[PDB]
Amino acid sequence: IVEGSDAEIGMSPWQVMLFRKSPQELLCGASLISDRWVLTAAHCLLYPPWDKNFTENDLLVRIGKHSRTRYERNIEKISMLEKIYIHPRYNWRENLDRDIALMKLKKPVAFSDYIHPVCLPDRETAASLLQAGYKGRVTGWGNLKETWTGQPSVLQVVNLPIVERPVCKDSTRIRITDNMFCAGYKPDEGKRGDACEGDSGGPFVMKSPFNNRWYQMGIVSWGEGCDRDGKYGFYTHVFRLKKWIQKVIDQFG
Amino acid sequence: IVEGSDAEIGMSPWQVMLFRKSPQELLCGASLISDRWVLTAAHCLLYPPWDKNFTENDLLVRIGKHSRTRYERNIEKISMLEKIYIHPRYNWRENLDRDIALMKLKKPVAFSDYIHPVCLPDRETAASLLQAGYKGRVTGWGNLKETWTANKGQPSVLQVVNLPIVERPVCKDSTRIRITDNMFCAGYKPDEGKRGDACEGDSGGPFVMKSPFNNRWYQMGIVSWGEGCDRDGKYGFYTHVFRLKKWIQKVIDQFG
Amino acid sequence: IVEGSDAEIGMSPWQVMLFRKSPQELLCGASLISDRWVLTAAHCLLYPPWDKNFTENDLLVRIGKHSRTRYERNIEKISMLEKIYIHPRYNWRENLDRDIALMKLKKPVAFSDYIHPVCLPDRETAASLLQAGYKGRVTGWGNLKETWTANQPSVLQVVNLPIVERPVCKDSTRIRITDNMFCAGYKPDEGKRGDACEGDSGGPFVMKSPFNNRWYQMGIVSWGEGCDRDGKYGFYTHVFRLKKWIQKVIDQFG
Amino acid sequence: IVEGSDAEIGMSPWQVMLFRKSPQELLCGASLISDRWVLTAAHCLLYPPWDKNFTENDLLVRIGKHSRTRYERNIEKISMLEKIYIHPRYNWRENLDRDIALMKLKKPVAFSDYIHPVCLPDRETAASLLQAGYKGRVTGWGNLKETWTGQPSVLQVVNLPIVERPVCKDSTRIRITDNMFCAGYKPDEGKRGDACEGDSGGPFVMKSPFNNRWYQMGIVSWGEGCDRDGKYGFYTHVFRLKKWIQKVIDQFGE
Amino acid sequence: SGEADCGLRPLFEKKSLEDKTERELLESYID
Amino acid sequence: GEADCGLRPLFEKKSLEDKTERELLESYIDG
Amino acid sequence: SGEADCGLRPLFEKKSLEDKTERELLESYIDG
Amino acid sequence: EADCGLRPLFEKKSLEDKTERELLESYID
Ligand SMILES: *[C@H]1O[C@H](CO)[C@@H](O[C@@H]2O[C@H](CO)[C@@H](O[C@@H]3O[C@H](CO[C@H]4O[C@H](CO)[C@@H](O)[C@H](O)[C@@H]4O)[C@@H](O)[C@H](O[C@H]4O[C@H](CO)[C@@H](O)[C@H](O)[C@@H]4O)[C@@H]3O)[C@H](O)[C@H]2NC(C)=O)[C@H](O)[C@H]1NC(C)=O
Ligand SMILES: *C[C@@](*)(O)[C@H](CCCNC(N)=[NH2+])NC(=O)[C@@H]1CCCN1C(=O)[C@H](N)Cc1ccccc1
Ligand SMILES: *C[C@@](*)(O)[C@H](CCCNC(N)=[NH2+])NC(=O)[C@@H]1CCCN1C(=O)[C@H](N)Cc1ccccc1
Ligand SMILES: *C[C@@](*)(O)[C@H](CCCNC(N)=[NH2+])NC(=O)[C@@H]1CCCN1C(=O)[C@H](N)Cc1ccccc1
Ligand SMILES: *C[C@@](*)(O)[C@H](CCCNC(N)=[NH2+])NC(=O)[C@@H]1CCCN1C(=O)[C@H](N)Cc1ccccc1
Ligand SMILES: *[C@H]1O[C@H](CO)[C@@H](O[C@@H]2O[C@H](CO)[C@@H](O)[C@H](O)[C@H]2NC(C)=O)[C@H](O)[C@H]1NC(C)=O
Ligand SMILES: *[C@H]1O[C@H](CO)[C@@H](O[C@H]2O[C@H](CO)[C@@H](O)[C@H](O)[C@H]2NC(C)=O)[C@H](O)[C@H]1NC(C)=O
Ligand SMILES: *[C@H]1O[C@H](CO)[C@@H](O[C@H]2O[C@H](CO)[C@@H](O)[C@H](O)[C@H]2NC(C)=O)[C@H](O)[C@H]1NC(C)=O
Ligand code: NA
Ligand code: NA
Ligand code: NA
Ligand code: NA
Repeated sequence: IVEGSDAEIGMSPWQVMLFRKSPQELLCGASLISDRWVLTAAHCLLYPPWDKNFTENDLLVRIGKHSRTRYERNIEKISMLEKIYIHPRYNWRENLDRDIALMKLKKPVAFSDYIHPVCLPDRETAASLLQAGYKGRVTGWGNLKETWTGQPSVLQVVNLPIVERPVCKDSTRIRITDNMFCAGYKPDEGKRGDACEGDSGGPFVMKSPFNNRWYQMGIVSWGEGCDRDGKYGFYTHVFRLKKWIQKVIDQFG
Repeated sequence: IVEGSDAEIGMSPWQVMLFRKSPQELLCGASLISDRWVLTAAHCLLYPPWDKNFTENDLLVRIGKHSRTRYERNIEKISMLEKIYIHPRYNWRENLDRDIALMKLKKPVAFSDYIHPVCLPDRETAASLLQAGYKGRVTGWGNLKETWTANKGQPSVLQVVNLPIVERPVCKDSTRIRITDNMFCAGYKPDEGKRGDACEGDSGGPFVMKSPFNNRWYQMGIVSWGEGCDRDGKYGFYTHVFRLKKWIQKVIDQFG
Repeated sequence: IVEGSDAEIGMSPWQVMLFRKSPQELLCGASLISDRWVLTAAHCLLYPPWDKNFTENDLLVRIGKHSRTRYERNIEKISMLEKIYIHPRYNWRENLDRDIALMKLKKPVAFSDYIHPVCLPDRETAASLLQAGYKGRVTGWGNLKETWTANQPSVLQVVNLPIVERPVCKDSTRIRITDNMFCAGYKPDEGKRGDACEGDSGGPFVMKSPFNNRWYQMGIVSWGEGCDRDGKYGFYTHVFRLKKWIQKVIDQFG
Repeated sequence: IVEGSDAEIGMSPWQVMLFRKSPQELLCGASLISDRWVLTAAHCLLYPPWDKNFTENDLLVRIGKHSRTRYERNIEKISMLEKIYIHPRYNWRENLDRDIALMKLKKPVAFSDYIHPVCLPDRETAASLLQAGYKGRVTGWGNLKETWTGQPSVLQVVNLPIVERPVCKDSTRIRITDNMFCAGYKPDEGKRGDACEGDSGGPFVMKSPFNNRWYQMGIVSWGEGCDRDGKYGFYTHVFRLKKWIQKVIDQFGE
Repeated sequence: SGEADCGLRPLFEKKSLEDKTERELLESYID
Repeated sequence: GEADCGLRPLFEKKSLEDKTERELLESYIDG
Repeated sequence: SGEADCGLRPLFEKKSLEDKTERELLESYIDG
Repeated sequence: EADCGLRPLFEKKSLEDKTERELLESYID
């Protein structure tokens, strides 16, 4: 997260960390949507161009964490992955279209004051909240700034506004699709902020002013550099892919 | 319905008749999916090429009927339409893609031995039932034979016929009209011997299948179109209900 | 031939009529592929299910004909059969697979403006012409309409028909089809009609190469179910597929 | 070649050697069937199980040779490969069915007293020569005996009899097909001999007592061990695959 | 409302009676 | 958990606002 | 025997004359 | 070619190789 700040304790109880067993490495972010299911970005698990193709046994998730590195007793929990489900139409070859994947935990995690699921948007929530100018919140332990050569001690958070599709489209040469949306401040707005490498899979959430609940509207997916004037972070459109999410959970619950 | 037979009493309790007030005329079939909602084909309500564009007050529906003509005391019911909802992407200018519409009744209808709703398919039901060779049942008071008159061979009582779903490649090659995944076709092939088909007047009627898993009837399709009726090498086309279920659910939830 | 038309004079000079001597009867069509060889369907000569099992001397062929019955002086010719050669794997017991036979004439026939051999396709010609949608031409003096009596046109009939996709041919019938066959005819949604019919078997399905301007016999009328029915197609013996056999016979007994 | 002998000069003018450029290696045998085409076994070029998949530029062929490695005056020639054609249905996964491939030379080779093409069998030749007991001749620079731990200096030659299919089938657990035949002496016939690793692609020829010409009836394909009692060498059935050979040559000859 | 009880006909499934042709559909679901 | 989703134990469930959630609300008001 | 001149009709191809429907066959060989 | 199978140093000069007769004898049943 670039230009964000330290999260408060329990501020994002649905936050999940995706780790590679060997060699030890924090791969991406993710979110808890039920006691047995975790949502993340498909590329975190599968991206041939970088020779990445993880299997269930190569990874582990950590839930309930605040401080990225330094252990937290009687709070954090770890889980094994029973099965990975990557969208059948995930386009890693071109633009990361449908950059989404679900991970079924081997055993149900217990909810606590630090571990709690986020809501998936319904028809009405998507209609009422997915509008340009409306701000969402992105969280993660990813890079603090565009890097080509550090990493956060505690979870970072940043609020960013959704951007008009025409502006998202004209801001990059990559072919964008309806399965994604972009967010961030425009050059003239003055304020800054963006997700960065390492934050993928993390949630883009919005709090409904109608029922006071938090809804995950996006999944950190990609960008070009981080927090560059003129560029905007792109996120997987969760509501548009909800039919798939529900299908997987119902069929393999 | 061509080459079908008389329905048994209460055999299709979800059957609904769509009538035009003036001049009096039976327009199409339709189905009851709840005490307040009726499903039909969009073209029954809107089809500019036939100078058709009905408003809620131009029509009425009759429920619980067996005979096509006579009144059935203490059995049949009539309802007024509160509102018509035609699929926003219904393609009347081309191939009738998304030929579906919903009609909300002004007052809820009471169920009985003759009036009862049919189920709408869920993901698994559709996967288990929508397969080539599997037969569904079509019902209606439409033409008994291919008719070219603007006026005919109308049935005395509700007709019924069972027909097998056909492979998409076969359906596509049977017509020059562009088909879509929002439709499916059914009927016997020239080399299967048996006959049967829906026909003009039957649109909006349901294509139902009985689940061998839970013993319930599910409406998998809506009579939508064809070219002639019961001709060899030709098949009846139906609106794919499951494929358009997200729309159906959205309408009912938003305007229930 | 159903829904066809009268052929023009000399339009099909390789056309041959196969006749039963006694009792007099036109059995099938056939084609001239050289001055001594005639090609036809094997079932015209051998089909036990119909109690048919002819010997060379039971039949005769007439060549150069236009009218089905009238004599045509200084034009038509008759030939005797020296020997019949039926494909060794002709399946009359099941689906008529390899419905092909050759007949060697006792004496060579002289070509004229009305008598001339058709070409047999080579691998290249077959690849270029045997494609779905491409039309061929069928000719014969067989039934003008589907007929159910146990026992025809005044002049040779002709009809052009498009070759049909194998999957479509396969799904149009419950009879087991093989690669030694191909079907042709218009689909229900194409409007036009036309078909071969009983009595036309052995007749040729020809195509004119747009590459060398020559006519090639790609098929032999073999079978069908009814005649010119919607969703039904005529089936033909695949000549190129069986050309190795044809050449083998002509080479060994020519 | 096991239990064979030194070939006479010019005794097998259609003999061809298939070499790997780097690392330098004599891969297989092959045969000259025209000034531009060479016949060999598919597995010599493609055999995934041993991680073998050669492209045209990885190889070269040597023609007109007698002494494996002692350069021969203005006798031997070298040719580059323009294109490799492996049978599309070559079964390397199971039994080497249709173990055949053609190689087109970049430039035509000039014939001489030491370089001359062998004939491919015709229908009648195959019928007359392909009979159990009839002997054919096999040639090659392969192993002189089954080896699991040497190779000839001059081309080796051995005459072996064709064996009845029933005996070929019962001699091995490997599923055999009509696209192959086996040859060799039976346990009590006394004489011995067989092809061996390195001999693949080499020809199995027979001299027609009808026209005095040598015909290549087979291609050294496989075996289990070399010259073991009870086992027989297997060869690709050339005549059965001649339709394919002719198609390739006609389609890509010139 | 009227869904939890959908697809079960009062004069047939509800009184354990089969209509005259429904078995034809069942037999078609067996390949 | 699903019917209780999106309600944080340490915030919404204790009637406490986090430090920046107000920013999101204000952005939802067109102006 | 009759092969070198096969398929060329004396009253048509040989006289540079077309029969009434052969054009139909040609047109069918052009896809589209 | 029409000249296939005839060896310049043998069939072409009416000469037999040392073992070809073995093949011939095997062709006689
Ligand atoms: C990276 O991710 C994984 C590997 O890290 C790759 O996906 C696997 O790829 C293998 C082959 O590379 C797949 O195995 C193949 O499965 C086919 C389907 O049969 C399945 O049957 C059941 C499914 O219920 C399974 O038990 C069974 O294992 C199979 O998955 C088989 O038909 C294949 O058989 C053989 O085919 C030919 C034989 O002609 C051989 O050449 C092949 O080598 C193969 O052995 C084979 O078994 C496996 O199913 C894949 N699994 C997953 C997770 O998808 C990805 O491809 C790679 N990511 C990318 C796309 O880059
Ligand atoms: C996997 C995630 O950690 C990471 C997040 C980047 C977020 N960036 C901004 N500005 N908010 N995503 C990636 O690294 C993805 C996966 C493959 C490469 N990639 C990129 O974002 C590239 N920088 C651009 C791109 C390349 C190919 C296809 C799509 C996008
Ligand atoms: C409105 C319905 O009564 C009727 C049902 C026909 C069912 N036929 C068979 N064979 N099962 N449908 C129609 O009449 C529709 C509406 C518009 C015209 N139409 C047709 O079926 C035409 N025959 C074909 C057609 C025209 C335009 C667009 C699509 C199809
Ligand atoms: C012998 C030929 O005159 C005749 C041609 C029919 C062509 N029909 C169409 N539609 N183009 N053939 C036959 O009559 C053959 C021989 C045996 C019966 N038969 C049939 O076509 C049957 N109608 C079908 C059949 C039965 C058994 C095996 C194969 C096909
Ligand atoms: C490539 C050729 O040099 C060689 C010739 C062997 C001839 N043997 C006798 N007894 N005349 N062929 C092979 O080595 C082939 C190719 C793959 C392995 N192989 C074998 O013969 C195995 N020994 C047996 C076999 C294994 C798999 C499939 C078929 C045969
Ligand atoms: C037929 O349906 C209506 C008539 O009831 C047509 O449009 C209505 O009338 C005017 C058209 O200019 C609009 O201002 C109304 O809003 C329309 N009514 C509504 C709300 O649907 C309509 O154009 C016709 N349909 C078609 C496509 O021919
Ligand atoms: C019909 O064709 C001939 C009749 O001439 C049959 O040929 C055989 O007839 C006898 C019955 O089997 C045999 O004893 C003869 O040897 C043989 N005739 C010949 C070939 O000279 C033939 O079987 C019949 N065809 C079928 C199968 O119906
Ligand atoms: C080995 O030979 C070549 C070596 O690459 C292989 O050829 C293919 O290589 C790629 C793998 O599928 C394809 O992208 C190429 O199009 C294809 N090359 C062509 C045009 O032939 C070949 O598949 C390999 N053979 C085997 C069975 O291992
Ligand atoms: Na920016
Ligand atoms: Na029909
Ligand atoms: Na037809
Ligand atoms: Na041996």
